[PDB]
Amino acid sequence: SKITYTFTDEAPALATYSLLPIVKAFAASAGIDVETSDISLAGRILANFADRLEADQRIEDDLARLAVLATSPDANIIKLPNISASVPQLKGAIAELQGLGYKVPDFPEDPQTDEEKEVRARYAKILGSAVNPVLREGNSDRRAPAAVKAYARKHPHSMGKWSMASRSHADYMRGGDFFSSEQSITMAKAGDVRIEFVGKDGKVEVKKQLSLQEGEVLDSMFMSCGKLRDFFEKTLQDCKETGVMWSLHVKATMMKISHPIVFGHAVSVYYKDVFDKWGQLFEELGVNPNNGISSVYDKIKSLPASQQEEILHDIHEVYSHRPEMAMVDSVKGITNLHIPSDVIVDASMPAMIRNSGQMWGKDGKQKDTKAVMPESTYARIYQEMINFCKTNGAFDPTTMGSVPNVGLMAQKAEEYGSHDKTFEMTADGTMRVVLADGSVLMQHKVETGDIWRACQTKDAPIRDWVKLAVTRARQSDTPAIFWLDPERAHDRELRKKVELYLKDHDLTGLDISIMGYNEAIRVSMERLIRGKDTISVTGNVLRDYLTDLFPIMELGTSAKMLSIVPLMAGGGMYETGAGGSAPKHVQQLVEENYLRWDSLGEFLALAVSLEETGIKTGNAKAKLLGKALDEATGKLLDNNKSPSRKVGDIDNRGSHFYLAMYWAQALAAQNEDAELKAHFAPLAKALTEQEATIVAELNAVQGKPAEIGGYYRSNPELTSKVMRPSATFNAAIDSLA
Ligand SMILES: NC(=O)c1ccc[n+]([C@@H]2O[C@H](COP(=O)([O-])OP(=O)(O)OC[C@H]3O[C@@H](n4cnc5c(N)ncnc54)[C@H](OP(=O)(O)O)[C@@H]3O)[C@@H](O)[C@H]2O)c1
Ligand SMILES: O=C(O)CCC(=O)C(=O)O
Repeated sequence: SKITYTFTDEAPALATYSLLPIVKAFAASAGIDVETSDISLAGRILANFADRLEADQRIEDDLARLAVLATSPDANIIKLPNISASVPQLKGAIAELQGLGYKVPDFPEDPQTDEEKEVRARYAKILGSAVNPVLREGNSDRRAPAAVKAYARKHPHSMGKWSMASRSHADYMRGGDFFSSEQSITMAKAGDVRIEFVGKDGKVEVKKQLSLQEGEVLDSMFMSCGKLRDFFEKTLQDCKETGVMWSLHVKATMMKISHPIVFGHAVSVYYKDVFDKWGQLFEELGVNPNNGISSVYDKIKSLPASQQEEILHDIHEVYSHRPEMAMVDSVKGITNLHIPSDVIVDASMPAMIRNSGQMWGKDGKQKDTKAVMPESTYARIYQEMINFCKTNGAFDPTTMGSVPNVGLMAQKAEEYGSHDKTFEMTADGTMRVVLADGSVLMQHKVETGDIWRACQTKDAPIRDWVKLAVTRARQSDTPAIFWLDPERAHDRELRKKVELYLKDHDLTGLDISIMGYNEAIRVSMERLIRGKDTISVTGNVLRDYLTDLFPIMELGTSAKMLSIVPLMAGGGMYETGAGGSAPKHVQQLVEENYLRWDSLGEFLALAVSLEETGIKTGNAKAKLLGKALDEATGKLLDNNKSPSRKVGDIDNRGSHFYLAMYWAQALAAQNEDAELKAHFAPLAKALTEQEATIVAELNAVQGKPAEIGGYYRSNPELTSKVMRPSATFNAAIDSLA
């Protein structure tokens, strides 16, 4: 009676086959119903194309149901990481469902007819981050629990040594990006607004109309595609002169519209010699550089070997005139520019800094790198961290402090809801935003090919943000900084509200300040290295970047964080860490039947999820399920029963067993409730005694390839046997309820 559990993609999906059955049994002992909501990428494709499925094979639209549940005050969701698909990934999902019999329409890369444009629009809703903006209806409280830090200090993860002579650096545009042109206003009263275009010849197009609440913040900006292509050529030339490897770090997944244009311009510029010679044949075949260089590799298959061989050689000649670039997989030849979703800035840049500031090249060796991030707004903080490591060495998890995050995200704050307000200018002219009484609010001169966009942030999420920041500052006794850039128009609007709403709360004994981004990360890092903590209070995007960046230094992986979402209706969402769906863990499983995914983020969320039920439902026992799990996670940390990444020990599957065994024990041991004490004694010691052959039956699989049938919609019977192979263990768990 209250817990919704999320079935997602890739590695967390496989973890859930082993872990969810154990959760359902234990939870049942407190009279708790544990629902499964399918928000996977293939599951969402079926849910939106019901009209193309036989009624018997239709499925229920779980995202829509989960989106309504998030607005109810009874919500209790456990949210595991899920895909934000690029176009290549969507094309792969469609192709797998089609080969299973579902007649779902192909993705229309060029839609000419009106019926083609409606299939495109239906698919557009499924692309990108379709889940998180719909679920996140409170702000974000993300922090490392004390026990997790204690574990990291006793068992430090590897950290690459940093040389003061390193040549690695981050490069970003100086002029010509969003940072350069940003404008922002705050509405004094509710009202309508119009997004207008006035060309040079004088033609007017009313792009969109919007209704905004009273205290609503609205921003406006554009990027010059001319200066972008210019920038790309300069970064490539510089790498060629200096001998340092080129790399690209954007967020083409979440930034559905803008960053593929950026990604595609990087491709056009990099392989410019190929696109210049074969421009017409490529436009004929429909190659789209916004999908990566893979687009060319794919579409030339329909051509004759004589002529495609001519193209494979002209690409080789680009790689001899351009600088070396980073590799996603050196063995298979998969490049940084291959598909847009491989290298995602928030995961990739912490990986590089942790690895001595280096990435892998053509030869399989790591080397110094220029990390290209065209947009200046959030690029600059990585430069401050790169220089800090050059000067002070690599971070030390043994003595390090902590940087938690309180994050503004409710109701699609800032850049997250901006995709319906984003256009690629088709002519020279100006873009403006007018009050409908004619008053011009914001204005930009633009040129053909440039990207223009606007963003909305509402006053209620902001009040909740400031309030959550003050609470955390009091609850721990730790200074907090609002990262607001004084040269950003949007951040100046935010600062008026923050300065105002801080006065609505009692600041006695509290250290709260406001700084631009570079000063804040510098102050945070200077405190960090002296063993002290700082809370970062940031907007929506920095919430993402920093809860990847600092946790990977401190803990080795994002997945070992608490991530609590107090929903504004009164409920709660508990995300299983601050990481992603670890697609590389899938390659290892299909190939040699080891899953290194660490489910600690799940255990941590679950224990908070059960205490929430206890409080809201006054379910005394379910509250005890919680602290028995805290103990359960405690002994897993204390006894280092997490997965190692060596193929002769326990993996993800074995770790769940060890969690179940101490969770059973701590309940068989306690005397607080004689019901549950007797309830879990038959399972407790049964798991204990049989421990060695459970582990042997788990570990007996390693080595052998695992044929789960499919990737995006794997075969459930097949997949479930691959993940629950200790038939000894299964009936111990089956025979609980
Ligand atoms: N739903 C969400 O809230 C969310 C958040 C972020 C990303 N994503 C999505 O997830 C997908 C992949 O993201 P990504 O490739 O950018 O990076 P990622 O999933 O964050 O992880 C990349 C690396 O992080 C490490 N890692 C992450 N979780 C781990 C865990 N539980 N245990 C051990 N190591 C872990 C792994 O390192 P090793 O190789 O060293 O083992 C992995 O290769 C994308 O499709 C993206 O859209 C979703
Ligand atoms: O990682 C986060 O916290 C945000 C994830 C995200 O931005 C997305 O892809 O939707």
